[PDB]
Amino acid sequence: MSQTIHQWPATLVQPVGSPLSLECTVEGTSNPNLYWYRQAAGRGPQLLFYWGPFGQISSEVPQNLSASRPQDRQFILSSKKLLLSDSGFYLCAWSETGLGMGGWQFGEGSRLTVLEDLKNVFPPEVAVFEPSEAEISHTQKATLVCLATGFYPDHVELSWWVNGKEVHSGVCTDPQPLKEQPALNDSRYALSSRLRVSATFWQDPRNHFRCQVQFYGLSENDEWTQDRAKPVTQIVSAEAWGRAD
Amino acid sequence: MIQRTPKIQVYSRHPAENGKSNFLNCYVSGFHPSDIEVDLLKNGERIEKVEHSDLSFSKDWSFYLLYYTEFTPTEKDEYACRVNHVTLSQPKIVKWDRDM
Amino acid sequence: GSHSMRYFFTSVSRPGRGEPRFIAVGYVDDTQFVRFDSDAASQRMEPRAPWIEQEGPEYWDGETRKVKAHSQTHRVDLGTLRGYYNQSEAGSHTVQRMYGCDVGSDWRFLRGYHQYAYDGKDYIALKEDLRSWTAADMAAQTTKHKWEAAHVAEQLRAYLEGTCVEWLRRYLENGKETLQRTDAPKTHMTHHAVSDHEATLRCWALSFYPAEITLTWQRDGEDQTQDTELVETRPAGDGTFQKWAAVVVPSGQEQRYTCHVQHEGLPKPLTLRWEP
Amino acid sequence: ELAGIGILTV
Amino acid sequence: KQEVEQNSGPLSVPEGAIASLNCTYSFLGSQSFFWYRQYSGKSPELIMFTYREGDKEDGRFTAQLNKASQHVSLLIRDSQPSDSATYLCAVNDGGRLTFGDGTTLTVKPNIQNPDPAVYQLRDSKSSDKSVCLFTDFDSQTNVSQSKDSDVYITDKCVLDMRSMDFKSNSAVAWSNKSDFACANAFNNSIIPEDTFF
Repeated sequence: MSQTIHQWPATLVQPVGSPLSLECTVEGTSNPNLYWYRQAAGRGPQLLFYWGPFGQISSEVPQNLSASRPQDRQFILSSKKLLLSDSGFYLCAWSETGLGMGGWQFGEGSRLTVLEDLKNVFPPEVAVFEPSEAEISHTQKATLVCLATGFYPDHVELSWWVNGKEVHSGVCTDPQPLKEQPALNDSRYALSSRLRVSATFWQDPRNHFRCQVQFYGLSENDEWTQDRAKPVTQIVSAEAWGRAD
Repeated sequence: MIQRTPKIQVYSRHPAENGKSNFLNCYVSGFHPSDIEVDLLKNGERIEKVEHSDLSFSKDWSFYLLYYTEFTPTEKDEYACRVNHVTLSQPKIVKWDRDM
Repeated sequence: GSHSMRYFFTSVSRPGRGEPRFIAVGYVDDTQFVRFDSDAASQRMEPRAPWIEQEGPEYWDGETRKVKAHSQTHRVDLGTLRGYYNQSEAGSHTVQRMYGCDVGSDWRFLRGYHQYAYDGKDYIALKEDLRSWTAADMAAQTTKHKWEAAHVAEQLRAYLEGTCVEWLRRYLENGKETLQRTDAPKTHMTHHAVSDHEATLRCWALSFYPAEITLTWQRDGEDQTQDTELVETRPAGDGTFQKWAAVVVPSGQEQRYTCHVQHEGLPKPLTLRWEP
Repeated sequence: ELAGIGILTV
Repeated sequence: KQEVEQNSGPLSVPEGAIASLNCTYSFLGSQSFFWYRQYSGKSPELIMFTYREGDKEDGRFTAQLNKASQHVSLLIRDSQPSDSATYLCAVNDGGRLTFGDGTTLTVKPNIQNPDPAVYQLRDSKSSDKSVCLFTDFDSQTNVSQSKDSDVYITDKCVLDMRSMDFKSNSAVAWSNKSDFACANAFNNSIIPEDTFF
């Protein structure tokens, strides 16, 4: 009825040399086996630590990482000083005590991006484009397009809100962002999504459309030298209202 | 709970030949719990550096261990095995006999 | 002939010193091939026979992880069982587990086992059908219900009938020089009086392998198990086994008795008889 | 080869 | 790595077809096996596990184990666009799971009645960009990048208006340069309508 596992934080962007602290919590079982895996793009999760209920079982030795289990159902992954190499998707998992088939489920994962130079960080500019009358007339549907551009690092969570409530029907968001300048190693990124509704629903000025983009950036206290306001974690959005023909 | 008193045999790995190397054994079996004191004595003197097998047990869950040390038998030295266990009121000494 | 693979696990709680002592040992027939001791510096599954050292580091790593996982499960069990038997945190308690395979002369599966004991008594065992559980008492019922909800037997059915035999076959092949050998018993017979008109004739069987062996005396046809007190078969320490039988009799005549030995390593059963 | 499945707490 | 091998894909399967995913492991002592599904940006989610030879079905999913050849398969019946993802094979090699790198599966939606077209959208704000939208095309139409670094063009993605029981493909292209026009925005179209006053 309720075996659960959650990790936090979901996403982190930090500079080289900073400390790390990821947390993992479980619920609905006692004395479980806990595991920390890290996954690199294009690859399968790779084991870091395997802890039984009373201590570490794996003899595995990550270079700049350490694990701890300050409570039966609480598991922690730390680092005193992060290396660029440490960028990855950190996943926590659990299995029933012993060696059986119970469990074997992952938490939601913690995406870590370690940066060399923070001046490369930029939040996304967001813009929504309203349907064309030609579409409305050829078909009887209206497609809005939201464009999140100029962001770095390469992760954002786009979201569409119609009249205060988040929507999912008729929504299609690019799975991965595109590099605005492919040749550059530090290129900024872009992402787009479409929201399709009937011409009738668009043509109603009562309807409010909003494209919302959560961005993960620097923390308030990160070292900064640039002239522009620090690019911390923030939501950037753009809006549009229905138009009568 | 069940406690089981040990059986004991003290003997040599090979036929004892006066002046030829060998191993003095003491096999304790059929006991529980596993905590047990076994000593190999030479003229009633605790023989140091005695090694033993890895704890194991049989169908009835009773344990067995083999204690052994190298030695060289003679016509005047006396060898024995001293065993103590919670099931015994007193430590038990079984003397080594060239035969048996 | 038949062969088997067995694993034995013992965990003893030492409330006051620290974690429980855990010792695991693996056997193929009467030969120990691996061990693990929670108190050893090693902290690895270690080999105890030359033919297992041929397995690569992947195998060892895997066996080490599993054995430690076994250890920690036994740790949780020790805490659960006190609760079940409403016992205090003061005393020392023991948990033992054993499972393994039996294959015939054709190396096909004959039977599997998985048993568990608490403080020296049966707690729960998997029956011959590899599907039912024999729970000794009420506490063990709680355990059998949870093991039934998780289909532990079905998992053990896969391991005991498949994996355990597959690896038993693999080991018998890799260690053929040791496991498939057969050491015939070397025998001799001593004799010396204990008093006038009294003398104990003693028969010996040494350096034999496997351990299964029969050492019986005969004046003529026994008809029933004779009163000759035979010593329990014991390990030489070098991988072989030994056993002796003795009889006291009238000094004068001594050709009245004949020691008989039967072992797999001997085609014809031996019949010794001498009067020193 | 140790059992890698069917081993659970009592 | 080489302990657990899976083709990488992308493997295309038409909607409604059976998708078959294969995995080969090298660790002889592997006693249980698992399949996970992992969507872009998400953590993997358990699909099934198995510890015995043969097949094991759970809904549309069927896992197959053959220890002799150390092969594990996964069949997905009645494939849908929503099962587009990376499928990870994992072997339990002693108290833990070791993973393959996965095979990426792409299920192309079956577009009933397509009407490809390129439309130009303006923004509700004053932006230096203009966007072109190629939509309603058959799922056999592949969209490619522009031969111009100034323009950007997304890959095709599928949206489902659950209310009309209608699926639909799209591709967006944009550029802040005046030149850029929707008539020349794309490459290898399929005779769509290009509207204009």
